[PDB]
Amino acid sequence: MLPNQTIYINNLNEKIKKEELKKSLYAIFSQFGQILDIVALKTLKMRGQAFVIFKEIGSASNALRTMQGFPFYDKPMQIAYSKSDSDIVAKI
Repeated sequence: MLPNQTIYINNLNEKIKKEELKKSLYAIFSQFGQILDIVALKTLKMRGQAFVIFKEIGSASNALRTMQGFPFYDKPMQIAYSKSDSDIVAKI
């Protein structure tokens, strides 16, 4: 799976309000480089999931390799590169 600028995260703690979850994701991912956006909706389709869109592909790679399994709100994050441009959109 080729690297791309967006990482897809699941196994996120669903008890956390989305505004807070997004701020906390920025807190931990901003070290990897400039973040263009973080998406985490309170829809059934997006339960436990988020996308972090980095400016640079290399930042997404370093984020993925460093934070894989990191216990965030006491739950290990599962991180993958996004599979395609149509992916976020499908999740809305």
